[PDB]
Amino acid sequence: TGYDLSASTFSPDGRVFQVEYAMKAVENSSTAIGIRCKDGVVFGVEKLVLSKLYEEGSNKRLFNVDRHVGMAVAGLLADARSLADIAREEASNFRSNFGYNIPLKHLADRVAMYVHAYTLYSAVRPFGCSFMLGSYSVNDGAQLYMIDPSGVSYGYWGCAIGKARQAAKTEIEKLQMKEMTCRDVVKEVAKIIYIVHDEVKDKAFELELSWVGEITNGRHEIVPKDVREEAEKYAKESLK
Amino acid sequence: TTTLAFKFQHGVIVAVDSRASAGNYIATLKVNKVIEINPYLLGTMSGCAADCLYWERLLAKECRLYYLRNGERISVSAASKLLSNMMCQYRGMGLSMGSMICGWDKKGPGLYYVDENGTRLSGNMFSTGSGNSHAYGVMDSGYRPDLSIEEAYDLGRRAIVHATHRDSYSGGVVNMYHMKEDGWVKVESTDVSDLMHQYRE
Amino acid sequence: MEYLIGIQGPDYVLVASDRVAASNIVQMKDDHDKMFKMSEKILLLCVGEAGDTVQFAEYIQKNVQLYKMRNGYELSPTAAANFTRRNLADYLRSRTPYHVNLLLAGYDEHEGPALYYMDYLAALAKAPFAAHGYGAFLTLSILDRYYTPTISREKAVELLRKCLEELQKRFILNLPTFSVRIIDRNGIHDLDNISFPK
Amino acid sequence: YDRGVNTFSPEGRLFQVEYAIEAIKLGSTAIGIQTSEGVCLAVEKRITSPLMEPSSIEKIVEIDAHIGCAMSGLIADAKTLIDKARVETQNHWFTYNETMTVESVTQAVSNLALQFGEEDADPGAMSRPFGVALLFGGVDEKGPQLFHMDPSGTFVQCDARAIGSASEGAQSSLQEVYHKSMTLKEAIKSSLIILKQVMEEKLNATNIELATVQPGQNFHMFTKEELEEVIKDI
Amino acid sequence: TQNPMVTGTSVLGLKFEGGVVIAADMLGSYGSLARFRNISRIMRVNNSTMLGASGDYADFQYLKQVLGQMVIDEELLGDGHSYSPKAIHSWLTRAMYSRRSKMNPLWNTMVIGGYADGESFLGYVDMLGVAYEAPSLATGYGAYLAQPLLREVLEKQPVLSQTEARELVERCMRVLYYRDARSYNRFQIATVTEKGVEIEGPLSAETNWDIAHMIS
Amino acid sequence: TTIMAVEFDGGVVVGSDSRVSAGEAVVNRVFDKLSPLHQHIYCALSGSAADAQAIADMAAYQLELHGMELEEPPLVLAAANVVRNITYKYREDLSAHLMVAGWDQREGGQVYGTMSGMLIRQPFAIGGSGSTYIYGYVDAAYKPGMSPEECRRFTTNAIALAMKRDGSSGGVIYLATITGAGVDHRVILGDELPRFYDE
Amino acid sequence: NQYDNDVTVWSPQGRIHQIEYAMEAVKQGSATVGLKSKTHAVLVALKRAQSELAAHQKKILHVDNHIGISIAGLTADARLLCNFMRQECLDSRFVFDRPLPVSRLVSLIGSKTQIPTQRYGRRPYGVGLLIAGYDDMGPHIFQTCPSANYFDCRAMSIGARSQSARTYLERHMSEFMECNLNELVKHGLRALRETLPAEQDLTTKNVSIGIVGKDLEFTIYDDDDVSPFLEGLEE
Amino acid sequence: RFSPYAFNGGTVLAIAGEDFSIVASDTRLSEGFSIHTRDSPKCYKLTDKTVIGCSGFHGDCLTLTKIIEARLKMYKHSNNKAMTTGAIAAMLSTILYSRRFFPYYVYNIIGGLDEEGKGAVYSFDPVGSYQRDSFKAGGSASAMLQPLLDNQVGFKNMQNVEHVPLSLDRAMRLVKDVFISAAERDVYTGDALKVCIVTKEGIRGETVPLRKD
Amino acid sequence: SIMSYNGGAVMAMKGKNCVAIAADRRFGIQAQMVTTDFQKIFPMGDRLYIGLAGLATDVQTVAQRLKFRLNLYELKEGRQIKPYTLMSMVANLLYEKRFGPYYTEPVIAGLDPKTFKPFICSLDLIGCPMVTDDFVVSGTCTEQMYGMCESLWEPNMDPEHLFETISQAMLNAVDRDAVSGMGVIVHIIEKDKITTRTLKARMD
Repeated sequence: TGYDLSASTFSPDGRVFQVEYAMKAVENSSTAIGIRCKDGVVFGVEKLVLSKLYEEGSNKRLFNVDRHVGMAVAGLLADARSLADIAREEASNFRSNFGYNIPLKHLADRVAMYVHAYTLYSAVRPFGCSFMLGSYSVNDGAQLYMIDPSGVSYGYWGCAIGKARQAAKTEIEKLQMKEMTCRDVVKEVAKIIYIVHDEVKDKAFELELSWVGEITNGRHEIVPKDVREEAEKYAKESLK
Repeated sequence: TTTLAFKFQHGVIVAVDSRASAGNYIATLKVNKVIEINPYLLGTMSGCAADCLYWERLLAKECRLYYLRNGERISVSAASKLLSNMMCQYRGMGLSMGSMICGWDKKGPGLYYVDENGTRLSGNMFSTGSGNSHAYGVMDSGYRPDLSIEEAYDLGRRAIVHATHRDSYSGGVVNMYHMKEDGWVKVESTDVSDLMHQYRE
Repeated sequence: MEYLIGIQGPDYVLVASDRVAASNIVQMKDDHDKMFKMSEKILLLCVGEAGDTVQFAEYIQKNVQLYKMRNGYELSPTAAANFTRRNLADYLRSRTPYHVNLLLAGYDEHEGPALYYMDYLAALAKAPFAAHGYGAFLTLSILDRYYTPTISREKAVELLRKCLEELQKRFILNLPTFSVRIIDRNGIHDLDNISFPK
Repeated sequence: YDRGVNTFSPEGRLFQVEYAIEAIKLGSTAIGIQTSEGVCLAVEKRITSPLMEPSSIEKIVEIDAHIGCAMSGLIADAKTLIDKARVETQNHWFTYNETMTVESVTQAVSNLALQFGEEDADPGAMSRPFGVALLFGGVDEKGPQLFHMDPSGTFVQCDARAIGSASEGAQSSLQEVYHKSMTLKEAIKSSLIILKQVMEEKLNATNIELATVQPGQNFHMFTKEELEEVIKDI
Repeated sequence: TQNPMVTGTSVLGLKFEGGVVIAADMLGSYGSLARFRNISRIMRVNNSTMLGASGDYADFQYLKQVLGQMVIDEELLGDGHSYSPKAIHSWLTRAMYSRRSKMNPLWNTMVIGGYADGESFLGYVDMLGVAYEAPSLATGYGAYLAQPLLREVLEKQPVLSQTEARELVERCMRVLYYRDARSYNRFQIATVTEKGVEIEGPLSAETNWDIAHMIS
Repeated sequence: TTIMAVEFDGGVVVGSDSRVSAGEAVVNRVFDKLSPLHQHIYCALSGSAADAQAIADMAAYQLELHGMELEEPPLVLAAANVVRNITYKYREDLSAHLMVAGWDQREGGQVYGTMSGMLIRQPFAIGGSGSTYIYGYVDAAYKPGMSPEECRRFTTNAIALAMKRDGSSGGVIYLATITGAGVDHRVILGDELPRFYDE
Repeated sequence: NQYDNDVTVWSPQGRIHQIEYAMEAVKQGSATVGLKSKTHAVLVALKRAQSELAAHQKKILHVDNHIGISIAGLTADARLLCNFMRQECLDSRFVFDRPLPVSRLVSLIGSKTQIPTQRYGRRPYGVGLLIAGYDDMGPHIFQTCPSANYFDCRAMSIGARSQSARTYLERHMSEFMECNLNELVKHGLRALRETLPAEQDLTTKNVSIGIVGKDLEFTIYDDDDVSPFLEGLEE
Repeated sequence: RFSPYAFNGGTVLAIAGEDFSIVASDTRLSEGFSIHTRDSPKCYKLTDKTVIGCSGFHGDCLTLTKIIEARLKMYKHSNNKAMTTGAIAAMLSTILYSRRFFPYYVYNIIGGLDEEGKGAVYSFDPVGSYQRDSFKAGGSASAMLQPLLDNQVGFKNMQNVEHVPLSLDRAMRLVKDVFISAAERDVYTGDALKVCIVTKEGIRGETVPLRKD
Repeated sequence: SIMSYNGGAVMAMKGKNCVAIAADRRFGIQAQMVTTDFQKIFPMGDRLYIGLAGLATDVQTVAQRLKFRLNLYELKEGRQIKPYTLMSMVANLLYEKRFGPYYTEPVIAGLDPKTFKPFICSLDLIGCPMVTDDFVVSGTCTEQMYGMCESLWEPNMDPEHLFETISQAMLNAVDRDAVSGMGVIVHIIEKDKITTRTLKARMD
């Protein structure tokens, strides 16, 4: 038909299929989830082990955009690291401009505007990656935003990206996440990770968890191995 | 710095001092000022030493690219004009280079001069450097195009030795290079002072 | 300072120039040719800064040769001077100003002989005779007395020598040898090079 | 057509690069030989009519005093590289004041082979791949060396290499005539044997050009005199 | 160059066993005026290294924003690496050298201390780009005053403890306050050790004015 | 040219004079040197009057954008770094010096001197050609925990003292009290300037 | 069909065929293998000759004193990118005056390969890389892809018939950590054997290696030092 | 305003022996009348057979050395071999010319052994002119070092005396004492001495004490 | 300054139904005179002329660029230019050079093509157009050319009284200028015809 060839050419129904196909590439990526509470925001990501030949800590899926701003990306890892440095340039230029840390709503806007700029031009291609952006502050509080390949940000009490999303979002709705504390939320995050992954296609994986909130003193910090193993044992109590 | 060249029946003779000084201190006495471009083509140096070493090798680069291209063994006239044009674009930026190009071609043993501002000249007898005016005197006296091979060496020898005696920036050992149809050849390298002892007696 | 002179006869143009090229306290080249040939009947006389004299005049030399080859026929004397002025005026405000003084000598099959005066500021004015350098003050005054439109080249060359011998008397710089040529219907004709067996 | 010069094949290879090697089969045959006594180069003038002058045909060009070169494939693309290779060779002596190793000669030229593109380039960018194959012979501190390049830019040290239309049967013939210590003069004999077999015309003194480089002698082109003495030895 | 105003004061640093002490005055100076009496002139870089400077403090805050974000960007990367005290000393050498070729040099004099893997590092850079490594360093008139004080101790006792170092700093902070008109009373003593950088708050020193009675 | 700001519990009091004189002649004897960058965010103009008015609009252009994107009043620290980077980067062609002060819902009243290209927080800040002579009063007479009435008099007494000693300062005192409930603008006529020792 | 003409146009499944054709270009090159211990790192490179008379090509490129790399893919695409890798490493010693971390170099390699993808008209770099290096944290084996993806690795084998080597790399992975320099060469050359045909196996002419270590800088071996390394290894 | 250059003092010596090449310089780094440190080695080892001295403005001595070391790797990676002493000298000549309008302020001295095993001493200038000589000097004491090496090493101005080619045993003691005499009359020289001797077997470093004044 | 290099003088006076413009013939460099035939007035087309003075480099250069815009304007429009329109054209040509401005003081004189109306104007180095109801002059001696035309000018003058007035103003004022002299060219622009005359002047 030739209508879906370029993003600058509209479909007969008034849509851009090039942006839609970039979203279908995100559905093949591994699952990553996050939840915000009064104490902070808890991150988790399923990092698939491709081979035993890879060193521990390889293919880190927990991205740090800014001191108070964490990020988890599911999609093409080439466009992921691209936007990763670009999002850091926007946060660095912000502090080079206004002299403090950019709020999460203002950062999600500038990044999403940079994502939508490539959907207009036919000489470039849109991003094939989708990601969530958490933050915490004493004036704002725990905040969680997700940006799609089309460059639109939505506020979320919780979100799930990658292959399995709607299934993980319903499990979060079954229990109130607001009054919980990040110590109890990571217990549910690891619980959902074990529910999402079964042995059918994928073989093995590793739990990559991250915290921001009162426990981390409002700064983006990875979860240590000691607490990670103890958080797994809390999920090892059930599985079922 | 004293550099001189002249053409006659048997070809060009290039004579130069060896001494280059900075301020009151002599940097090196043994400096070889004559630039070797082609087997039959011979350059010189004047003024700034680095400006000569840089640009004369570009001329040697152009002369070799020419002989590799058309194989015509570039004439002294074409070499002197290409060297002058390269100094014209940077004129006013502070580049100071003197030089003289010597060699034989189908026309004859041409002798040319290239200044820092792009002045290109042609004639029988040229000299450059801080002691150029001291060279013009001895060279002009007792000179004719009919001078032989041996008589011209005595003229070129006494030219540097008596000129470097009156100059504080000129000295070292006399390096004199005769030019022939096949190519230039090294004649003699002798200290100025050692020749001063023979002239006083 | 180099010297130039020119004279417009009824059918002819008589020009002369000094052949000396000097640097510092010495005269390096006394036979140097200051005369550049723009076309068959069109010559050029260029003096000025030692660097701008040869460089800028060679630009005019080929630019005139550009026109003659493209259209198959050379510029007229009037067309040549007006194109050389624009070339000098364009580089006036550039970062490489050209200090030159030019005399354009040429003959036309219709308007006849033409002589043109040009300064370093690219101001073109037609004159029956003109001169450059500091020696222009000691010479042109003689032309004011002896010039007539009906003069014959035989007397003009004699009067030209009388003007140039003044350069060996009052004018300080030596300038031993002068080059003299004439332009007419029959083309460029060389004249005896002025020599002073001092 | 319906593609760019940068479009990959379903097998992952550039069409423009594939067709570039296929165009060398239309060029002129030149056979280089590397020996312990030097490097031998031979090429045919390919005269299709007596009206042409053989002096205008130079298929063996001299990069440096001890470094020679050979030519085949498209003529238009080679004259651009022969000049560029010379300039970089002198830029070496202008910088390091030494003779460039023939391996670095192949290295500087191989850089400009795949630079071609369309978008994100300068006005000095090339549209189409080189249709020329080159042979760099020469002698250096490591002795006589003979190298070869293709349109893709790959340079490989070779004991013997043949280029042109006849390179198919000539390269297989070089393995037969080349054994161990065979000298330059013996390689010249075997060069004329293979070259006479692969050409459609008759071998003559003025029909082919022969040039050799030696460790004790600069790269030298044999004139009509010496060429008559070389062909006589057949 | 043009006109910076925002002048600084001297900075001192020295090596001792298992750590580095760097102290500086908190006073900013405008012309002959003492204007801002509360300023932090000592900046922490990660755990194991520390930075202080002199000259234009407005250019120093710009070096805060440049070097600070670059250091934070590494903490954001989380690759397991930290800038070595030689790396910060090396980057400031070229960063200050790059400003001379553009004819826009920043007025400043910086000192890079640090302790990593048992290696005590103290280093010096300058607007002019002069860079080296010495066991005791000072800026401004400190190189004239506090530098020979520490050289005499390092020649007699190359090994100094943490207590002996701070006692010598206060004695050097005491002398610098006397003979430097542009110095100031309140200063901060910051010490990097195996536990990391620890910056003490505003401090002072007991002065001996008995010369007043000895002259009169 | 005299500008002054003093922080207190409920807000800040930012004063200025009305005198603008280019050279030795007064261009306008009544002028407001306080240019609003936002509702509660103000900027005290000083230094070159031509360069200060240009930065005030370039600062307002950036602050209105940052304010509308967040849909909330920008922090006082945000408005100060805008003036600073415009000052520090363009200090080649811009000799102006500004004093940023305002109120936010985070830390309340804040006063940030942007002069000379640096940034620092102060309880009270003074600037201009006349602020050099008032250092004596503002240092000694400053007491912690002053009522809003005392802060209005403390700010007025120091500005009126500068207007006496500074030849480039005069006119009427402009006071702006920036609090959480709004901003009050008052003008002190020449008769209401506090009288000091006259001899 | 018409979606393979360029990189920018997405397939209806959201895939770029030109990136796939670039990833299949790397598998058409020579087969090289590399591994690291808790101390040293060894890169075993297979050299091919264009013809029988031709000398073997060089698959090893020296980058930094502690860093080395093997190239598999289009030769010239490696060379332009090698000029980029060496420039960044020279810039590291030009600016930081320290050896560039191998993880930071590979991150710059991907950024260079991310530039051509998102823009129309510029082809991605179709060369793959197996790079190794030693730093304060020990040796590291990294692999890159023309898709710009890069991974951290204990040991890898790239090129054709690499799984027979990777299967060998899985079984002996436990030993790779505690072996010393002489054993890493024995396991490295025996790992290369599985990528090789059943006729031509091991000759010091077409087989070369390189080694980096704790205090040992990266050093390239060709024939003289490789001959005793092949001795005592039974295939 | 801004002064782009300042004289940092120091002295560098190089002498070419028959089979060897010796290069030595002091450790003293001082600007103006003040001492920055008493240990600041100027001698930098490029390759095994080549050692380059740097005397001049210290900021240009650091940057220019890092630029040379960067081009050393460009060569070796390309040419699969180390640069000869003569190749490094002619390289920096074009490096110093690239700045011809804003020249680096430094005095460079390169020394080492050539392919024939003979010492090659190369003295430079900020504009990049160079020459080969048996022995050269540089720095603030350059005027002091040259006459002593003319008589002792060069055997000049001596009538009817046996001329013995330079020996390593004497070459060491001549380089030591000329600096001992230099540290006396040179305010910019002293506090330590570092001697780097490049022979056919390898480089051998030495340390000699000097007066602390 | 630079305007005093070549000197020069230009005068234009408005009569009743006609306008007259005059300028001298002298061309010289400082103390060195060159030629007597120099022309300071160039035709702008029917009943419209323009004077030029100052540095002769810009006199001949701007005259080109004015004829550049003149012919292009006349070829595009089917009617002749009005003298008021040309005044603003010179203002744009001099203002676009505001950084590099040309050195000259153009003087435009002519008749309104409408019916008989005379129009005059002059500009400055800065390119400021000005319209006067009496006369306009420019040059280095312009201070001298004022007093002649101030007293002698009348509200309405026939071609008989106009030529006699402008000629005496030139001969008297130019004789007191060292860089001006050597003949005066006077142009009379009437409704019916155009008269050109060369006055007898001292050589000095």
